[PDB]
Amino acid sequence: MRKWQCVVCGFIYDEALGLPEEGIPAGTRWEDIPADWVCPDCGVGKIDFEMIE
Amino acid sequence: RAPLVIIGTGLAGYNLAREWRKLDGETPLLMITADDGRSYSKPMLSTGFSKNKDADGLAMAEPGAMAEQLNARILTHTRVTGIDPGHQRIWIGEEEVRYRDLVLAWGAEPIRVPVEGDAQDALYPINDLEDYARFRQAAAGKRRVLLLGAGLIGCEFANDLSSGGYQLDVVAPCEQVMPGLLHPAAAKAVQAGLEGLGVRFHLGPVLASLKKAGEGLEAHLSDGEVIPCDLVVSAVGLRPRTELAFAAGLAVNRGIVVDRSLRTSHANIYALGDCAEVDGLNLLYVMPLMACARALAQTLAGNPSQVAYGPMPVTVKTPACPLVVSPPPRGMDGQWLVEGSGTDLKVLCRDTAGRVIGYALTGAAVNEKLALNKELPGLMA
Ligand SMILES: Cc1cc2nc3c(=O)[nH]c(=O)nc-3n(C[C@H](O)[C@H](O)[C@H](O)COP(=O)(O)OP(=O)(O)OC[C@H]3O[C@@H](n4cnc5c(N)ncnc54)[C@H](O)[C@@H]3O)c2cc1C
Ligand SMILES: [Fe+3]
Repeated sequence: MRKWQCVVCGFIYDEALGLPEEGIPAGTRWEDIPADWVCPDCGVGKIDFEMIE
Repeated sequence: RAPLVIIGTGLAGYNLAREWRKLDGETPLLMITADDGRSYSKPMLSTGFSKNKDADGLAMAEPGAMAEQLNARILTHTRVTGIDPGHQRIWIGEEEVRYRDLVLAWGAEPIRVPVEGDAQDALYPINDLEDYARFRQAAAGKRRVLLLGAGLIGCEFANDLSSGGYQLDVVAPCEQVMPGLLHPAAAKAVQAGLEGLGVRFHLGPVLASLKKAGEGLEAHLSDGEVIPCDLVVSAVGLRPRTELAFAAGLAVNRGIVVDRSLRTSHANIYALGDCAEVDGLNLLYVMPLMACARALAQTLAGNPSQVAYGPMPVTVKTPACPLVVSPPPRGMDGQWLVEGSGTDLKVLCRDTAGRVIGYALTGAAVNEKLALNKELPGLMA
């Protein structure tokens, strides 16, 4: 499990938790999140996220 | 031969360029900016201290590197001084540039406030990375900052500057923090959070004068308070940059008037981001700007596309009191009711039918963002 942070607003996606209301299950890896998915807080693409821990 | 010309290397200009380059990799692209042209996310300016970043730490890429990624020529420290819509060109002093289509992504300008005294010019706006660098330069080794303004931007800086070790005095003539955006009760909780960090508020007065006194400055407020400080941040607010568009005969209102396709009143000129008023909606945030870049890219590449804003809640970056606010869309009325207690407040706006159309959430109550978002109406119907 890894944490990915939006380089634009600081939104943290946590692989351990997922985003079940998006809806993305707990334990979903960053690569297995749909390509079209955007940051819920600022709306940038997956390209603007970086793995922090 | 004829380039797409984008004025701006903010998030609007760079995201448009990127979204467009997925669609057209042949047409020449020219980007023009008055700043150093470095890629960086403006939202992060208000978190620099808590992340122990300086200005250079916030830069993600040099303009030369962006120029390679986007197959573009990028002119940095270059001020566009006019638009000539009748001849499809723009001015840079006494040099000109022809365009195929022009994109105005040149943002918003800080709101000035009148100040007297022999130090009346020592006010530091923070509206880009170079501003942030000039503020950090002036703040090194200092203790006290006076901050003018009490909106979202002023509140974020006051929070970060306090975490960074500075003692803040916030001055604003408005009656609450984040007026217009925020229900009084939730504003009160946010203000309390910031005070808990040591921020001192002066709501009602203005800065009358600023004078050099001993080791630094003395700020004389309009109510007669004298506040010793080392420097002053001017974060009163922002208004879209319209001067050059209006002089060129483009329709302006609050910002540059564009339709849902982002086209101005003139053929071959578009506008997006902080400078643009999209179908009556000038929204100085990233979410609508991203929707606009995606749609305008399509149009520029020959696939006429429109934006249609869904709900776009605002996430305010005040760690001392977490806040998410979604004001009701324009043309909609409802009653406000304050649920929760203390710092964990849930203020809901409901129409006559009982449906949640707007909200403000503080403290713990921000967790229920996602459930409330599903009920929300769009900013565009
Ligand atoms: C402290 C702070 C925190 C923020 N936090 C958030 C947040 O958390 N979430 C969110 O959604 N929004 C946030 N915002 C708002 C968000 O940052 C802006 O909406 C967004 O960055 C605007 O991007 P832009 O490209 O349209 O404008 P800008 O970033 O201002 O870019 C304008 C560009 O045009 C160039 N330019 C201007 N005039 C000329 C000229 N005449 N000639 C040549 N070039 C010119 C400038 O150099 C610049 O490159 C925040 C804003 C501030 C200041
Ligand atoms: Fe984000």
